[PDB]
Amino acid sequence: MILGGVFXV
Amino acid sequence: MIQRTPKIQVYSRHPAENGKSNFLNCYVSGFHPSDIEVDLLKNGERIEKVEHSDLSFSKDWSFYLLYYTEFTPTEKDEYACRVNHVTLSQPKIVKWDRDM
Amino acid sequence: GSHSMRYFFTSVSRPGRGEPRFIAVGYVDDTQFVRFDSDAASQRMEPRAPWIEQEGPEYWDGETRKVKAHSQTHRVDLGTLRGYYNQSEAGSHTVQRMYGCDVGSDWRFLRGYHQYAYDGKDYIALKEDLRSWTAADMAAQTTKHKWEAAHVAEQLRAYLEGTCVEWLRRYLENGKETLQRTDAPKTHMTHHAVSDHEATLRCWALSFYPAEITLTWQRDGEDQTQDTELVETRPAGDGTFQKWAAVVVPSGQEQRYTCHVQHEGLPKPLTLRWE
Repeated sequence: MILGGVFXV
Repeated sequence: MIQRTPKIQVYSRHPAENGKSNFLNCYVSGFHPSDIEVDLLKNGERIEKVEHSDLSFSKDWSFYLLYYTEFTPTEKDEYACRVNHVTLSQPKIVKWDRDM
Repeated sequence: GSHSMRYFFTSVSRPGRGEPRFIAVGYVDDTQFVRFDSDAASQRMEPRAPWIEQEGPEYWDGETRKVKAHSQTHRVDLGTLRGYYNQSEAGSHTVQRMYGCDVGSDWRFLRGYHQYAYDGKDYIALKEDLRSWTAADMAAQTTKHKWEAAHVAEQLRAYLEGTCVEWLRRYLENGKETLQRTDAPKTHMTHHAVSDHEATLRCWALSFYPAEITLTWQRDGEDQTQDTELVETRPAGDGTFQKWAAVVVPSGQEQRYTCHVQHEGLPKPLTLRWE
């Protein structure tokens, strides 16, 4: 299972 | 910007036995960027039912792909891979050697 | 033994020829289990291992949603990184991301990771403590600073210690037939004659899993590491791998040379001789 969850560099 | 030259391997999935079903593999690896033209060839001519694996990459970020198709070796038919890439001035061709 | 689950994301910018090409593949150990392709038709996270296909529509929907958010995050990064590097808008550029988790033989967390590249070279990386960052250069210090204020390590560490290893584990049992197998190398040697006084001697390892393997040639017990030709381990196409190593023998010295195979599937290191 991959990551959620947000991010943004 | 970074540019790496593909390594090219042409081999059979199983040991090539004349008249039996098999798969012809062309595994290019260690290249960058990902844009790459790979053909499998039967007697100088281009095959159409060729599939490839999903684009993935290695420790060093260089990409690898496997191109393959169902084939049945024969005593006379020649097979090869033709790979073009920005690091390659002209399209490179590697014949399939069963032996090896 | 020890196991890992890893996700690879690749985002290429094709300016004025559509949106960025996004590709994600997922692996448990050396086995690929899922894929997303921004070009593909389905537009869903799809299965690529038989042992993952019936996981429910709720697994497939949640996974499709997330990788669609990955898509839209990496589209934005491509534009932001053009900025960071004063690059023209016509240039094709690449972004790569790799994250996942390992476990030991206890199936408990061993280590987690989250690396990132741009145009084929390291950009920024989650340090082994999973709490700090490691920028490769000037433009990457900004991004480092950004994630420090957003507290992105905390969020990664969260997924790496929990959901990650936790699902690595669910899969290991779901496809325990594929994922806990070990195929030992099927070995043999060939002999071809380059010319009259020379002969190619080649040692083969076929149909092994996992990919990790060692093939070494020797002369009178002396390693020919520098005189050998090794090739990269390669996918056979059926979940197994291949690899060979060749030396050249002065026709007659065949008995001097021997090939050594090492694999986690062999009880004892095989020694091949030509005799």
